[PDB]
Amino acid sequence: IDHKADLAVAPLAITYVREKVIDFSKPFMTLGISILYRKPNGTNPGVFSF
Amino acid sequence: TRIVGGIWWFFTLIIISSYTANLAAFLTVERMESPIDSADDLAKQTKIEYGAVEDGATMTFFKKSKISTYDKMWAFMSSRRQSVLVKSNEEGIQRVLTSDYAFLMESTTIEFVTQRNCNLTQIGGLIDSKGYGVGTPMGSPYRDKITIAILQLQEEGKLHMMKEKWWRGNGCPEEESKEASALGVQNIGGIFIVLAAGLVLSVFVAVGE
Amino acid sequence: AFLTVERMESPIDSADDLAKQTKIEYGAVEDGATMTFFKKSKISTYDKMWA
Amino acid sequence: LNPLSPDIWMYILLAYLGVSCVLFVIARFALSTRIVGGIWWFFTLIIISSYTANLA
Amino acid sequence: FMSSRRQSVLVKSNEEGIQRVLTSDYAFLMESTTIEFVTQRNCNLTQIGG
Ligand SMILES: *[C@@H]1O[C@H](CO)[C@@H](O)[C@H](O)[C@H]1NC(C)=O
Ligand SMILES: *[C@@H]1O[C@H](CO)[C@@H](O)[C@H](O)[C@H]1NC(C)=O
Ligand SMILES: *[C@@H]1O[C@H](CO)[C@@H](O)[C@H](O)[C@H]1NC(C)=O
Repeated sequence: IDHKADLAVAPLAITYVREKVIDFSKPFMTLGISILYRKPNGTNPGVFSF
Repeated sequence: TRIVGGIWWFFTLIIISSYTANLAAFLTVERMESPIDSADDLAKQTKIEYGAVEDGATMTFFKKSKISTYDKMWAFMSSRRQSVLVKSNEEGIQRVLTSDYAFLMESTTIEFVTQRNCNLTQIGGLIDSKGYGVGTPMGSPYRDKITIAILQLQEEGKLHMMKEKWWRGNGCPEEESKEASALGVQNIGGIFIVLAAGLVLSVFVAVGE
Repeated sequence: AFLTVERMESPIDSADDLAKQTKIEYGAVEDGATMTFFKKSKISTYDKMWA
Repeated sequence: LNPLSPDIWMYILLAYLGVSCVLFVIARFALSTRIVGGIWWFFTLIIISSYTANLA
Repeated sequence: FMSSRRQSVLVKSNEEGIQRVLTSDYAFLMESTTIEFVTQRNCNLTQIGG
């Protein structure tokens, strides 16, 4: 707000409102939100699977 | 001795029929259920926990989202902020690790975490429109200088190594990605072991006498 | 076929499993604060319940 | 052949060859033959059961 | 949804949209007559909707 720092190097998700208030530069990285879940767990019935 | 032979024949036929039917039922019911959750779709489930952090960037994106694949999720997690919504990213990661929970931040964070721990999985990606870059409060030329420097940085090959070395961590163990319907080695080896044991006992009792 | 029919349905039929299935009958007080939350507040399985 | 992996096919082939070899050894060298026939029949039963189940 | 994902799969014409369909899990949205015209001309495509 005081323009103390002319730059802010960080992962800056350039949203429409953020671009409206801070005219951000071109995105160095193109990324997106992704889903997270637990790895599958294999409860095998053993060698005697039958 | 024809009647006893016939009844034994029908007995074996019906027993093997029941065995085949029950085994086939087990295989069909396990395969019909998707081993993973629907790709980038936690909808139509409302049982497995899902959400993101409280008032995070993902929360901002999906709060103002009216798509039925997303608006229902947003309404449910806003109704259940006390349970399905966490405060910090690591808290959500731990909640996923301890119990079935779906978590939703930037793909880079998710892949970094799953490299740091192979106990959690990733399914989809790029379900949100955003880009990462440097910031400039005003209409300055130095932001243009940084952008052109970045663009000339991609045109040459240096970004890949520096990008990956940050997210390398420990070596990721090799894990399957395109498994087919064929039975596993452990899934069939039991009958091999049983047949081998029967054969060796038969050979031993034959050579004993 | 008999075994698949009896097993594809959820014997534990927890919550959302009731929405997809229709063999089991279910209901409550008509608009007695039960489906008032279901007509509005669109949630996928809850929307199937309202339907 | 989708129900069986290539390694599963190799295991089935080696089991078949072992059964044939042990039958030949028994012939060249009745209760033991009865037990061998029964266990081989059961082996066929479970393997075909798994095959039917997976491809069904 | 398409506004939330604008220009993500917005092809400039069918002359690139058909290849976009044939190269990935991409579904097209066009007027009917052209759609069955393409299906008659090019196989592996059917108007799934009515
Ligand atoms: C994790 O393993 C446990 C075994 O206790 C199992 O009950 C659970 O379903 C597994 N979860 C996943 C996501 O694989
Ligand atoms: C997953 O967690 C269990 C205990 O919860 C631990 O023993 C195991 O090492 C973990 N796996 C990985 C890959 O860290
Ligand atoms: C079907 O076609 C799609 C699009 O070309 C392709 O991605 C997919 O691998 C194909 N699958 C089969 C089984 O041919």
